[PDB]
Amino acid sequence: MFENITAAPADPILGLADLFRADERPGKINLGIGLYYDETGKIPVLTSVKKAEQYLLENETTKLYLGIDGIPEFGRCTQELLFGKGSALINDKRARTAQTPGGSGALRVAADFLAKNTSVKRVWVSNPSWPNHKSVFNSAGLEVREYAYYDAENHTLDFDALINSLNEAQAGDVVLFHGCCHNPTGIDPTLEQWQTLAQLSVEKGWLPLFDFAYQGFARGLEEDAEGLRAFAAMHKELIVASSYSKNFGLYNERVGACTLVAADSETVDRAFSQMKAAIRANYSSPPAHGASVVATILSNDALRAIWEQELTDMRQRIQRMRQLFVNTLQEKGANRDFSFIIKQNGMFSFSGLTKEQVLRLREEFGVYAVASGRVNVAGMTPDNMAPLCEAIVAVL
Amino acid sequence: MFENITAAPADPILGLADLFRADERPGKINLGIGLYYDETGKIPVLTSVKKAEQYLLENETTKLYLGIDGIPEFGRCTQELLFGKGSALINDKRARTAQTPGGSGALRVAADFLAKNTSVKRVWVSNPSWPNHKSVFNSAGLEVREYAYYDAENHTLDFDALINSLNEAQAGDVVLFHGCCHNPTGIDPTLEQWQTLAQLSVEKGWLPLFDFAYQGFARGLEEDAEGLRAFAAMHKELIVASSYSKNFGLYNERVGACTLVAADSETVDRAFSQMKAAIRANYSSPPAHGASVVATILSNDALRAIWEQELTDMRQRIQRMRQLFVNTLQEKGANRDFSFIIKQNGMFSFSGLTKEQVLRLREEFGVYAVASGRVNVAGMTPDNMAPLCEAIVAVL
Ligand SMILES: *Cc1c(COP(=O)(O)O)cnc(C)c1O
Ligand SMILES: *Cc1c(COP(=O)(O)O)cnc(C)c1O
Ligand SMILES: O=C(O)CCc1ccccc1
Ligand SMILES: O=C(O)CCc1ccccc1
Repeated sequence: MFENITAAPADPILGLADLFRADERPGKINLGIGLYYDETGKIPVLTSVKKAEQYLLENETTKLYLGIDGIPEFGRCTQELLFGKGSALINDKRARTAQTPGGSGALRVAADFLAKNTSVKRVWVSNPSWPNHKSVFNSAGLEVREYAYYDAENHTLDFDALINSLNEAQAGDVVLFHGCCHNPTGIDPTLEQWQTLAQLSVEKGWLPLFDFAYQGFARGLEEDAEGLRAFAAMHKELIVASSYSKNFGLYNERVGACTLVAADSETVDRAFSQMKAAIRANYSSPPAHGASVVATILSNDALRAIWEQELTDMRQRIQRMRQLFVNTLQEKGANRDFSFIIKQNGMFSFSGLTKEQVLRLREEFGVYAVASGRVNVAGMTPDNMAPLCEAIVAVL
Repeated sequence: MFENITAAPADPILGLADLFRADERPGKINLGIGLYYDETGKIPVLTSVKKAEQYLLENETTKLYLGIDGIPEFGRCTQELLFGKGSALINDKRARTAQTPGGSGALRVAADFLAKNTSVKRVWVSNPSWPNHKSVFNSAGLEVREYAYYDAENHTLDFDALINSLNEAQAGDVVLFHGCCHNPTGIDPTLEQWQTLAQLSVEKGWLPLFDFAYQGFARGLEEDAEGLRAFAAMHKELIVASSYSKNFGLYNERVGACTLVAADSETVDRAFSQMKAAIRANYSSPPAHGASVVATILSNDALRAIWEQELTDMRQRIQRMRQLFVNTLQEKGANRDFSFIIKQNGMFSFSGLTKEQVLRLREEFGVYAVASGRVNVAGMTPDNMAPLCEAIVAVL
């Protein structure tokens, strides 16, 4: 039965991890996958989390199945984070949230729900986009088309080219937007540009789907939610696929949420019941650990305070590494001007390196980046910065 | 977009929990969902688990994403429990295992992989069956057909009808078997019947898929694996979806696995690359907590000792409630003879109650069972036995 199966290619990002874990080279540097590293070169568990965990160990009395949609309080917390202190979506009970295995799982859940209960046939994604967007969508039988976004010659968001691209998208089509910290470009719309896209998508008849995995890494919690919040004032319906993997450093526990919004309560209720059905046919109910962590923290004043501080610390360390990256490239004798990099946000930097440069940086110097030229700034340190910068320079 | 969505009917099993939750009549009894309860009527966290968790709290230094297939240890251990200590399957490197979110998740992963990579078009499940098998397979776009199994009148496995019904299975069809503790009948084939079924399947050209979620609740860890092991000696290819929800009381941490077997290392290798691709398009990588707990316990001699004993205690307590249940029915007024109940394995009893009978027990007396008349023996206690036996009696 399997005699004929054909070997699949590997995950361009996660597969890189195996490549990495196999060199026996001494000074290998991982600028691959989007993990937050500290000054000392490690991927720590946050303190607020360890604290939360201790609380769980002592107070949990059962491992009882959660309801298909997970922990209710986790749902509440997600919504305020998402929409605001006393938003009307919340007040009007227009939103329903299901806890899922990561934002990756929320993506799959939204896709299955769409493909089965609606007339959606296509999903529009940005070019360039996060590689897994295509796999998830195609999997549900949906078609993936791309819209113009990044201005390569000028390292900017090419608005009208974006806008002209989307003019080809039909009413009833799905349009996928990254909430903040566009992966992999780092370039986000202005609040103004967001307001425009919101007005337009209402006129054009598009269903918006937000992939929000980076809340708090751009400018802050509440401010990173502006675009989304702007869409939300205009729209009757929308979907949010959010992740707590990065802002809580809880990568392997898979904590995320799928938030569904409709014009009103009665409608969201009916719609949500079909979402739950798509869950039931998938993993049944979500993993408790990571999400209980998150609700515990969000729910406790003290813990919350410590957590926000850790988040702000993470963001600042990255802002610093970015300034230090360009300076040293400079001082190390690079050909190009790399200052645009200072203008990107989030963990990465869409560096402008070619496929073969990235390939070379790796065979030859043990530095690991994604083929697209995406480099993990959060994996940079004062101690690895020089060697790193030399490698790049050597390849340009 | 969501205007015309029809509300979906709730999960027959998990939906009962909700109702259960909203019932406020004082002495309600839950014999619905398959959770293990104790003498005092609690769903406790195992002692071996609490220990392993303390261990993790103190020794974990990172939440780094696991690989698509999970923790290697977890895989290795799973295959031993499965195929036994020094099996050829393991020695010949013919099996690959992926850690998944529960056995539910393993069922979905198998489905997507088969649907996308072979000519499989139909899955055969038993009558009666576990409600979720249908949902998962259909979602992957596979046809679900039923095979005869239980003899209502004599409360036993009807081998003939079993065999006669499968005659229509075509070569290349998938046949799904429950490893031990048939849910919901509680009737399992004998070793010799297993030996027979394994001969056919090879002759007839079927791909077997084992749903193995109750290892250790019938007779013991190794005894419970006999049927599967008998199949494994004949077959070249096999699929196993197992779970640790029940044998570890880890219901909400979603711990399970999907094991793929091929005639050879190279073949299983290529085949599993496609399984990984199906995961990638789903939830990406699995939740660490629960599975780390399992690997911890299985890889430590003393924790493993405490664990095996806890499992033996659970099994024993159930067998005790089983006899007490029949005894009390009889001694309380029953018309029927419920003695056949003693011959079933696992947590439940296919009591022979009517749909209207169960609706009534719920409505009138606050007792909760599953519509098919399946009752959770593991939810029974010396203190609730009386009132429950009376409820039943009153509806006969
Ligand atoms: C990380 C991230 C996700 C979600 O990842 P999970 O670990 O599955 O939560 C989704 N989209 C983008 C662009 C991401 O970077
Ligand atoms: C419990 C069970 C499963 C798996 O349940 P999970 O909690 O998802 O691991 C699968 N099949 C049957 C018949 C079960 O009883
Ligand atoms: O590096 C990233 O882009 C974020 C981490 C990630 C990678 C691949 C699948 C999901 C999450
Ligand atoms: O009670 C059962 O049959 C086991 C628990 C369960 C219930 C519903 C979906 C997945 C698992």
